[PDB]
Amino acid sequence: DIVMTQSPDSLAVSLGERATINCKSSRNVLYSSNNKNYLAWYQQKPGQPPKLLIYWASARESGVPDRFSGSGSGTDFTLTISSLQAEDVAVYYCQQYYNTPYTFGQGTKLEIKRTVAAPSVFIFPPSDEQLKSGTASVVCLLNNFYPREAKVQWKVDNALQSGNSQESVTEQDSKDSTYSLSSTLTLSKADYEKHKVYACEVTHQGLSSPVTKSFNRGEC
Amino acid sequence: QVQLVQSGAEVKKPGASVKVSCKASGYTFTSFYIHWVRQAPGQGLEWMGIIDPSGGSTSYPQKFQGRVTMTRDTSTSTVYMDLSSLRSEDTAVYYCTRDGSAGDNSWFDPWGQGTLVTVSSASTKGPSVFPLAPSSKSTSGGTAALGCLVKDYFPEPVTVSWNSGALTSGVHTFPAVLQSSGLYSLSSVVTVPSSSLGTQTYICNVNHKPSNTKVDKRVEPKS
Amino acid sequence: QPTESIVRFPNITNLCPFGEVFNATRFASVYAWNRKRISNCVADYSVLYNSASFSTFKCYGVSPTKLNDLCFTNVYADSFVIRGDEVRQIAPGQTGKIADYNYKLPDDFTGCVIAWNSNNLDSKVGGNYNYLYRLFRKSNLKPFERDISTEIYQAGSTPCNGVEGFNCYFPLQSYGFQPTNGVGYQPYRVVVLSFELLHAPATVCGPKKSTNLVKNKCVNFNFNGLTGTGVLTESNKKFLPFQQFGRDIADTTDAVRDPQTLEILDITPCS
Ligand SMILES: *[C@@H]1O[C@H](CO)[C@@H](O[C@@H]2O[C@H](CO)[C@@H](O)[C@H](O)[C@H]2NC(C)=O)[C@H](O)[C@H]1NC(C)=O
Repeated sequence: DIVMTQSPDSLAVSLGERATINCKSSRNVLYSSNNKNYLAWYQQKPGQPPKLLIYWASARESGVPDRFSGSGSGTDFTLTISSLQAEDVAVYYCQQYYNTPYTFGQGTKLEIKRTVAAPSVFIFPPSDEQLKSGTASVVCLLNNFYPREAKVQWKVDNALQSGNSQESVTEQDSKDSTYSLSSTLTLSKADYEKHKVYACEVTHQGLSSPVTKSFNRGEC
Repeated sequence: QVQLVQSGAEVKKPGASVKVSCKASGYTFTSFYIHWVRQAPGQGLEWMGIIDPSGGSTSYPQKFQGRVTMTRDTSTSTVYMDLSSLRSEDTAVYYCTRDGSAGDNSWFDPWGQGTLVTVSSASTKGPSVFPLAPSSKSTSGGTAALGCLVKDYFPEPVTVSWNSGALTSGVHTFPAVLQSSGLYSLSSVVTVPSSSLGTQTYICNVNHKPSNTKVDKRVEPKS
Repeated sequence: QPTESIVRFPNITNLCPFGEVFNATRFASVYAWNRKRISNCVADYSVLYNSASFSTFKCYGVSPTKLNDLCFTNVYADSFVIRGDEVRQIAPGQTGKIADYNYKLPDDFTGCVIAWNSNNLDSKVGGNYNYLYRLFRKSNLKPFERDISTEIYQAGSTPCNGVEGFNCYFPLQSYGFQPTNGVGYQPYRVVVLSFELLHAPATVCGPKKSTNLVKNKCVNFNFNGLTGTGVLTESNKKFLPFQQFGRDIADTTDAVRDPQTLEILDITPCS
């Protein structure tokens, strides 16, 4: 089979700038007697089947605007999007059709560049009704930050915890191009009564110091 | 015209079989090939077979040689993807595509809608909804946040809304996550002005169609 | 000089149900002969050839032995009752009452014909009329057609309007089985196996397994019934998804597609 490697894995581009994604191969995929490469560039949005975007590596189907191009020969190829708008955020794949493997690519997500912003942190003590179920969940939420990279560290009685927390991240918003993050910590009723203080710590580029939203049982 | 449509989603225990139909319409059914591809959740695309009408091969890669069986039908113009010996790593979405323009060509132009297949040992049950009490001393500015949390549901079509569509601005619903017991959890939050904390009512409602369960609850300030 | 030998056959271990067509009970008549299609299986013809209960086992295109070294795309099986004196009639290039009128074997039929006596199982006292043969037909039959229509005949210029009588006879009549007659009138079971080969992946093959493949050596190879000697190396050429083997000019096999992997290998004559 042919192993197709596509780089860079992810990129962020502002509005109205260039953007290039490169898709390499493992064996020379041209063909004498015809001189025709053998490649295809696709595009997938969430909750949508991939739709063909470029074929023959130098032609486009009907309906695709002129902002999308395609050039290259031999082993390495390129896309070179011309102008970036708000509706061009998707995942791109490259596929070859000269061998039985039908190998594709890896996927290169696109984002929109913007100025750095600071997050907002909010903690939620567990509800009284939840105590009857024997499970305690604590959630501290991060809102309206950029970039995605943010470090969340849970502390109970000034002790580090691991292996009992889950994280979830929302898709980039279409209004202000920002994110929200959720960090849920779960534990049993048995170990709730022998601890005193719980908190979560946030590390981010836009914050000079880790913001401490301390919480203690009994609202003391 | 020139379109393919498939069946609905399926959830089954390991060891069972799966049948998927790809009904075609618009073109001459016996002049083009047809391939099947699959997509794991969060991974890249794959390739798992090929078949042509008017009789022909059903070729597979090495890892799908003795497992998948791809039949053919005429008049009704349907294809099948009998799959056997399910495992836990098969939960995916399946697409059926055709070749187009003959020759040696792929051009997977008219993809189908794809069907979702889940393989698990859990059992269907209804979700549980709880509120998240705010902080009465949190006055960072003119805005605060509330939320309601859903727990222990399977399978995972779940629609959550706030105040029966009254509240739309400032809502956030996060994707579901997997637990150790094979049951999903999810949470929803809403940011509202803090000055009107004790003015209007707030209710979050959840619908789960598999279990045909509708649950309304109302998050309210704490003491 | 070659050093080793390599063979490669598909990853399949499903025994072919050859007993269903042979060991069943209710078999159709001659002019309504049944047809069964066989594919995607492995079969052993040695036990079929060595049966010792086979009155006539005659066949063409392949030798009775060595048949476990060939692969085909499809198999077709037919079965019918034929009276004892007319077993010879099921053969290429024969003119007769039943072959020309009910079922004619094509001249280029590359396959096998089996016939054996079953008088102890189908002969009935007083007359077995269950099995019937078409006696009266208007036109000759091209190879491999089935006629079911039983419309009345008009053998003269005066139409009978569907009433039997003068110049109008029923094409269908009973055999009249009786175990008290001679050898010639006795019945015989007849089964025809047909074979075909096209440019498509093989489905039904013979016994014996495969071995690991080697490269960069002069080796004797057998891929799906294709034998050769040479050096196997890696090449690059366009191969359509279904085409199996490609050849260079002057009818020399240059590249072969390896089963179980869909890899493409190049053959170079070792010198
Ligand atoms: C041929 O088919 C067999 C049956 O599925 C494949 O499985 C191998 O045989 C047994 C399982 O029955 C194990 O001991 C081997 O480990 C199996 N192989 C693997 C990779 O698990 C066998 O692999 C097939 N031969 C091939 C693919 O070359």
